[PDB]
Order: sequence, then structure tokens, then C-alpha cells
Amino acid sequence: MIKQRTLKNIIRATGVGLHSGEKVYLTLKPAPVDTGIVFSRTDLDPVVEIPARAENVGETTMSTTLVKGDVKVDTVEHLLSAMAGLGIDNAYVELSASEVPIMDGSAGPFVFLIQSAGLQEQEAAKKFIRIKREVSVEEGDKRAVFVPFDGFKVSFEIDFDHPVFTQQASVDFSSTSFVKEVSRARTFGFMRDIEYLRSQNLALGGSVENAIVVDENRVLNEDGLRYEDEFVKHKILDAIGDLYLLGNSLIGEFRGFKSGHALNNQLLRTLIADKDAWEVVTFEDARTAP
Ligand SMILES: COC[C@@H]1C[C@H]1C#CC#Cc1ccc(C(=O)NC[C@H]2C[C@@H](NC(=O)[C@@H]3C[C@H](F)CN3)CN2C(=O)C2CC2)cc1
Ligand SMILES: [Zn+2]
Repeated sequence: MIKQRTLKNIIRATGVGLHSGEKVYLTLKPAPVDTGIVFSRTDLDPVVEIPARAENVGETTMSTTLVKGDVKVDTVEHLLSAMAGLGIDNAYVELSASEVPIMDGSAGPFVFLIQSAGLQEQEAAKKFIRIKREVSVEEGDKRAVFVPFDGFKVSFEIDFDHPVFTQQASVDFSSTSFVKEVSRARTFGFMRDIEYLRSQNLALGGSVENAIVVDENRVLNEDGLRYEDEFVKHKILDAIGDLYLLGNSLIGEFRGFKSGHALNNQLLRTLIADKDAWEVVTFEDARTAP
């Protein structure tokens, strides 16, 4: 049967919040069967834990933020994307501040840390959400869609009227490596937006160390891009993080058109609300499973 996984060993890491600019200490701990992913603000007394679930997403439009009361955790999408990538069902994520460390702007450091400390299978069936019906959301010229698909796949398209722009990509994660083809894909910002956001006391941790910085014409980062299609691969990475807020791995296919975390969140909520469109499934034989 396909079994729930947690971590074998705890993992510690240090970084800076993209927005807060704060030094943050991160601890990933193993967790019992059916825990899910739980974020923990250890700096607070008493400690505040927010389950990494769609119901707990705050109305923050810079990044994916979890809330409970007036306590927040900012920029969860890259870490969740890394746990999604490696099929982690159960883990505590301890933080010493309000924001996940940005590290290098991608999921690579997080995927390295997780596999460094190993995975532990647990004596419980892994539960999957299987897409049964197409579910679509739009707003203006943006669109986000679930389609039934025997497997897991993400297609994305962006359309920036900028000289620096493939703006399309499609990855079947049952045939292609999350780790090799998507995990190293970094976040990106335009020089004028960064200048603005700095003026509003935001992007305080941003640098070429943790982002592709783009002016009107070109990539400013001396060493360039990691993929010809790094920008749209980072969109895929982000979506995979957002999807993992379902609290169960997906059997189906996602399509983004100029989508972001706000419309991504609308699609998760519309899916959860339409019980005709999905079922939870387990697999007694890993050999016959998609
Ligand atoms: C020493 O270096 C000097 C350079 C000048 C210093 C700097 C810096 C910085 C920065 C920075 C980078 C990125 C950003 C930033 O918020 N980028 C958003 C980008 C990338 C992608 N969203 C994501 O990645 C999401 C959100 C967060 F980004 C992490 N998950 C979609 N997206 C867009 O559509 C923007 C609107 C055009 C915001 C800020
Ligand atoms: Zn991102």
C-alpha cells in the first residue's frame, strides 16, 4: 500500500525573510500520522501553530501567508512546494520570526535539507484528493483550472510585455523530476517594483542572492538564469506550494494562465466547496496507482 511519510531526522536552517528582511531560524521536525504540515511560531509565548491549510490563508497579496488571530507566517509557498515535491505528509515547521527564509529564491535548498535528513514511511495509508470533474476560475484575463488526469501534472503560461520574454511550460511529475526540472527555479522582481516596495518598507531581504532582478531589458544577476524558462518554472513551483494547502496530494492536472496566489486560492476554495468534483482515495497496491 502507499504509506504516509514524515522526516527521518530534524533539520535546522537559517535565512532572511524576502519582505521582513529578518534573520529567521527554521526547524523541520518529524510528525505523527495524519498531522499534515503545521507551521509553528516558537518566538511567541505561548507558541502559535497554524496548520498549512486553505482555510488558514490570510488576505496577503505579496506572498502565501497563513494567519490565526493577529499572528501570521509569511511566504510559505516555496517550502510547501518542496514538501509537495518529495511527498511529505507530516512535519512541524518551527520559525523564530513571521516569515519563512527565502534562501536562494527557489525550493532547491529546502529539497536538499529534507533529503539530507531522509524520509520515514509510517503505518497509515496516504490519502489523495482525486479530481473527478473540471473546476475553473477566472478574473479579468487570468484563469486557473483543475482537469481530471490519472497522475500529477502542472501547465503554466505568463504574458509579460517585456523584452526578457518561453512563457509556457508543461511538466508531468510522474515522468519528470520535480527536483531537477522545477525545484531550482527562482522568484523574480522588476527593478521599478522593487524600488517601490522598498519605499513601502517591503522586499527588505531581497537581493541577487535570493532573486532574479530584471530592469526594463535584461537579467541583472551576473550569472544569468538556471533554465531558459526559469520565470514560468517558478510560477509552477509556486502553484505546487499553493496546491499543497489542500492537506492531501492531488491526482489530476492544474493549468494556470497569468494566475497568482489570489486566483490560485479561489480555485482551491471552489474545488473544496464542490464535493461532486473530487474524492479522497487510498491505494492498497502502489503498482496499479497513477
Ligand atoms: C543586492 O541585490 C540588489 C537588488 C536590488 C535588490 C533586490 C531585490 C529583490 C527582490 C524581490 C524579488 C521578487 C519579488 C516578488 O514579489 N516577485 C513576484 C513575481 C515572482 C512570482 N511570485 C513569486 O515568486 C511568489 C511571491 C514571492 F515573490 C514568492 N513567491 C510572480 N511575480 C510577478 O508576477 C511579479 C509582479 C511581476 C519582490 C522582491
Ligand atoms: Zn515564488
